[PDB]
Amino acid sequence: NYNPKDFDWNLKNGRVFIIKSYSEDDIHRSIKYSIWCSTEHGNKRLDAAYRSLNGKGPLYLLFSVNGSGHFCGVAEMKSVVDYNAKGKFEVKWIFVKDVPNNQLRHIRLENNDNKPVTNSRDTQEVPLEKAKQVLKIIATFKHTTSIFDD
Amino acid sequence: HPVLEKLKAINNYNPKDFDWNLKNGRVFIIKSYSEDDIHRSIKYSIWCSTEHGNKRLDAAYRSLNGKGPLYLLFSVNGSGHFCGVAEMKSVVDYNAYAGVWSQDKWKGKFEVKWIFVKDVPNNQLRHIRLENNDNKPVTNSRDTQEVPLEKAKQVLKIIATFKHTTSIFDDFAHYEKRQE
RNA sequence: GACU
Repeated sequence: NYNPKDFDWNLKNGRVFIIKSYSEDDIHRSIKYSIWCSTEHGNKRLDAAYRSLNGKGPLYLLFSVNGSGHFCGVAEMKSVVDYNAKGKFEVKWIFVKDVPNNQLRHIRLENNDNKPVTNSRDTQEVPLEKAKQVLKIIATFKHTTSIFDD
Repeated sequence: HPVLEKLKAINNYNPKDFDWNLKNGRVFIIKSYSEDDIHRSIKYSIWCSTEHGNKRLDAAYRSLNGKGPLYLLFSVNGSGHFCGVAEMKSVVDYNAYAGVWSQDKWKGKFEVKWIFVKDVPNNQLRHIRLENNDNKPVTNSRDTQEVPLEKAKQVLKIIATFKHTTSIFDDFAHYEKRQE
């Protein structure tokens, strides 16, 4: 299933990034087929990050549709980028749940002009200690809506 | 990326030969809460600090004249590493607005030449603790905090040698479009 | 609101 209760994020030596999706379609498509597509530049940031980690740590992605006013899940990146068509990479969705920004607005990114983690753009990175705070709020939160509702 | 390949050519980044000069030079931590600003500074070879930091960097530079290099050790707040070393190359123009940084508030400008561009994790330098702070580790520094000669040698050495695995260039294309 |  999704939304595990016992989830050890294993963040110690990972990195964590914000994904800003252009459409709820892409979220529906990503979940069904365990891939994601970013812009040319953001894919490429993600490729170097992932490859840099070389499996010493996870690379998590926090999804929010543009204008949705909530976060809509977390997935781990599972492959280098594939440029055989567009660039694609595999993702394993771990949490599908609607987390409203009101619950996360108070966390500011001291790497991005102290803007709230909810005021990020695509592939904005979340510092390790703010990511622990974010992911824990996402993990334990009791959602009433979900992208599945659509 | 063609832009980065101009930069890379004119600038021998991460040189393996660095005679750090020093032994008459003076060294400061630079902190940024915008990595966009670190990408902007590498491109445009300029930096700007707070009004207080501008005055501190200006004063050290001017008391050196050219008898000693002023090196700047950059690191983004919350990033868990330093991201590169640059030399201060001019006095401070306190008037300029530049309009390059990710925030308008930054008044002023001075030239830098970026030398090393590499991510050095904090735990490679946590042991060097600055007596001129309150014996906090150099990783716990604020912006324009001076590093004494003898501890800057230790810090500069580890940055020169460290086999880095990431760099801000890994994100060149990402930060470049964030200028639009 | 250019500390960790």
